[PDB]
Amino acid sequence: SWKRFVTQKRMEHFYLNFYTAEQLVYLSTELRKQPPSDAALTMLSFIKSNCTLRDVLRASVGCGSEAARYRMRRVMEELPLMLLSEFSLVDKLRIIMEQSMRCLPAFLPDCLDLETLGHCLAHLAGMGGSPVERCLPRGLQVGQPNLVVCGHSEVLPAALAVYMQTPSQPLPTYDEVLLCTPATTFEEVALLLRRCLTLGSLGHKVYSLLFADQLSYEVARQAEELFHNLCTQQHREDYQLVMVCDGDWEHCYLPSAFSQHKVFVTPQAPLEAIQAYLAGHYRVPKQTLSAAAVFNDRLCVGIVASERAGVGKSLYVKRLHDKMKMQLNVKNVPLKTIRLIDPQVDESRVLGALLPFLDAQYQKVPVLFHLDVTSSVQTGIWVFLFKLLILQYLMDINGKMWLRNPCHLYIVEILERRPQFSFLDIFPKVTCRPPKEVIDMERSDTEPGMDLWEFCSETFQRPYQYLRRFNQNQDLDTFQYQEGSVEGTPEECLQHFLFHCGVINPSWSELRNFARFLNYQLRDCEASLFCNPSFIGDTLRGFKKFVVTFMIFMARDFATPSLHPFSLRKRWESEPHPYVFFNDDHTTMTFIGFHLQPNINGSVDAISHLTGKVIKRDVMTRDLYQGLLLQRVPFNVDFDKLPRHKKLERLCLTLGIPQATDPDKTYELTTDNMLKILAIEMRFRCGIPVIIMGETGCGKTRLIKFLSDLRRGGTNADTIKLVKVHGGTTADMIYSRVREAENVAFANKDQHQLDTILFFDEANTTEAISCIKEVLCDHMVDGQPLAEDSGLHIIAACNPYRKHSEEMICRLESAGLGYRVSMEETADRLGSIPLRQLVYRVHALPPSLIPLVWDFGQLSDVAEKLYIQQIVQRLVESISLDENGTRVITEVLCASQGFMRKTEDECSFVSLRDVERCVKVFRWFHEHSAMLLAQLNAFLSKSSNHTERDPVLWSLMLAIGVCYHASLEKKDSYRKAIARFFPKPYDDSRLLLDEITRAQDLFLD
Ligand SMILES: Nc1ncnc2c1ncn2[C@@H]1O[C@H](COP(=O)(O)OP(=O)(O)OP(=O)(O)O)[C@@H](O)[C@H]1O
Ligand SMILES: [Mg+2]
Repeated sequence: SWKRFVTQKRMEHFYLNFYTAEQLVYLSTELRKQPPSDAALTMLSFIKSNCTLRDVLRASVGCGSEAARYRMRRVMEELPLMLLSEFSLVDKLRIIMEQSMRCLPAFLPDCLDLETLGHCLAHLAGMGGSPVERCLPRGLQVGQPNLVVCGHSEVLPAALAVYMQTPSQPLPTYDEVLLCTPATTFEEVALLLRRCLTLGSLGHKVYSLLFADQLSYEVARQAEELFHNLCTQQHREDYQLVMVCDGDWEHCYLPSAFSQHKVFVTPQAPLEAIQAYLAGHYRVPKQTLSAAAVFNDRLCVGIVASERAGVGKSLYVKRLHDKMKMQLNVKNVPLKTIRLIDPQVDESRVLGALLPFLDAQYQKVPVLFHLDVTSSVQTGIWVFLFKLLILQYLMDINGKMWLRNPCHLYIVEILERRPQFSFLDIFPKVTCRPPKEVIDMERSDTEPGMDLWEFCSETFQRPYQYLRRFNQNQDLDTFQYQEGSVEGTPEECLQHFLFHCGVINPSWSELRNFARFLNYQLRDCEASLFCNPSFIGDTLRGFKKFVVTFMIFMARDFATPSLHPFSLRKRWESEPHPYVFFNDDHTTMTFIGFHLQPNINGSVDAISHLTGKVIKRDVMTRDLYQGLLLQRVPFNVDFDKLPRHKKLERLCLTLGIPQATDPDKTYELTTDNMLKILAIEMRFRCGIPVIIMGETGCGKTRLIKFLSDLRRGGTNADTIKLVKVHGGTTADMIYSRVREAENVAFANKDQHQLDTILFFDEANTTEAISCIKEVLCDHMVDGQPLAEDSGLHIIAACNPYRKHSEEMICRLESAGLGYRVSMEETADRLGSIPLRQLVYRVHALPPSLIPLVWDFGQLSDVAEKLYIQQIVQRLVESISLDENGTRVITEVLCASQGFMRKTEDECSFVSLRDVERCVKVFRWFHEHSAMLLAQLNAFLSKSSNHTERDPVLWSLMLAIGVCYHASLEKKDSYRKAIARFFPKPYDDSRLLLDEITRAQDLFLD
């Protein structure tokens, strides 16, 4: 009965169709209040723009007819008699229901009935401006349900064309247009159709139902039925309706039910026409104080896009914010940054992040909403931007609504997702171009170039001055960069950096990192004596020139990309690592990764410490080499042959650590480990993010822990937070861990003067890798800037992008009854590759990280054997087994790992964790070796010698049977390969198999 009542009241009052059941309840409970919630006022603004309490009041007069109040009085008088006239609870309940449907305000005095609400809404509408008079384009018959079919790429602009016929009229909203989706409910479509057909309106408006093919079967059927019913009853005969669908889905329910109404003249408009339309409808009057006053013809909506990453979108938004703070002459201008991370845009989260700004203090104050559409977002962008920028609205299932205010400036930072034209082209677009294009093409705020705050910054100036005096072969000995000084032009700086960057078409991020490295190095130089007219005299000549020529190479190592559908790796060992540091003491200089050798040419060259091959030549002159030798600078050192404590001292010196305490005597401080530690520390110092790619077990966690402990010096303090990222990891979790790490770093820095390290293990195993990109590159958390001067350092670990062998893939597809889904129907995939065919379940890397990722290196057989020996010795320390047993275990486990590595058709992943697991199994069997062997002898005696068994070898055989044997299908080959390392008579595969089988039989017995 109440559903029929609401349908009748909607047919009676037209504006009740602007809102749903819950929204109507909210308005009923809120309109009577004083003042109504800002949310309700916004919801009403979709009828009477800029609705205020005064307007709601002026509309509230005339609604309370004393006829309705007379109904209220007679109800409040009769209801008790009607109740006592009945005795059955059900009868009283029915009477109460009926009397509430007749007069609700009697029961609920703090609420408005549907009649009063409809009247108030109609009054508000009349209190508004002139109505909207839209005329359908040609090919669409007024009074008929014009069905337009087209391509997805044209579904949105087509609708737009329908509303450009009358461009003078304002842009539509949810009242007219509805972007259908599979989750769209019948209520929204019903309200749309009722608004289209029901009578009571004050103008002629078009009503569009876009992507109708996406509506569910039930919803489409209900919409058709409701449309027919509305057509039967009293309605609008000149109703302008459009129904757009995807030609690829013209076979669904709704496009079919109106197939007879299909239209062949699909509306279309030139991109320039749409541009002018949207621009004129976004332009803010000079009198309306808006954030748009500083954006491209006073436009309230903008797009900052780029073909690639690291080009200046967020920087453009920041400079805009600064321009607004400086121009509008207001003390504060909010800047709300919204990061979209979900692959499918979640409009609910954006609406929640926006709601706080519905307050009245913001409805007339400039604001800058910075919507960042990350690379993770794949579907839902066009619909979202159409809803928020053209339809200027957002909504949720609850009922809350958000309206786009012209006083606010919406800026979308999106990477071009490359029809005749792209969607984003319709909006006012600012295309940020990289340096190469910036120097080739070139002022125009639509095509920005090289910022001035950066060009005038030390980071870009000191390297620039040095390189400028370098290419001109000027005397760098006397030159000294003056703080704040500025020279040259952005063009020369760009040219020099591109010449020395080591990259063909770099981004602004790569160039910034190169500049930061060079600047940090040259500054740590100038702070020393070697490059000073005093403390030496003229002993060191060309020192600055050598420093530059070598730091360019160091930066080629620290900045050039290491990654190049799934092809992403170059390697770590294939590249040298010539590192030169200026120690914090300002007295010593550390050299590592290369050896300086003179030659016949009276020059000096850098050669690999391992191969002796030349890395680069003419790095310096023989005179400078001899001078630095006189200065006792370490050259051609072999850190591998040094003592442990000497290595620790040199390392803590380079890192500026004064103490030299070894926190872990087991960690081998080979040259490569120290080089990696120094790379991380340099990236921390110069400000470059640290994103490391390495297999599990390559030694990254251990290295990071060692570095943290070493910088600790023993001081008890949680200076490291190791967050293990998994598929279930979310953005909020990452932000929370980052904030916790920030607080901890503040505490540690103000107590012990230490630096905290937040490490992300397996970062690329979640869809929230964009949050990590923000924490590292953007230096922000959920839109909030990370507090500098916190001593916090972030590290990210990304697993490799590998694919199982075709043989292993076929073996898995053939397991059991095979995968329930096919490799074609799988929704989980990294583009075209199903995630189930990758070794590591990883997700695409944000483009801004790929140039930063580098390889930690694959564990060499030597390191594998050393770690295995360490594990077996740690075991011996408890089980107390002889040396022969240790040797046998080490050999058998190394051989097992080698076999599983060779067997790329059965195993594509090998790590030390499997070794630890096999050791744990061996220990378990050893502890139970006595009882197990006794029961085994008993079980063998029952069913039929003794053949005494060594508990160690027996346990090891069972452990190999559990870990490797069982999983394998080539068990015979594995046994043949592994028995060689077994003592006698256990060097026979058949004996391994027999012992495994006997243990299994015992267990099953
Ligand atoms: N003229 C410039 N344009 C852009 N960036 C510059 C410029 N000069 C220096 N930089 C540095 O380059 C970096 C550019 O980062 P930016 O915020 O533009 O990335 P982005 O455009 O958001 O890319 P993505 O959205 O893919 O991360 C900044 O950290 C900035 O310090
Ligand atoms: Mg950005």
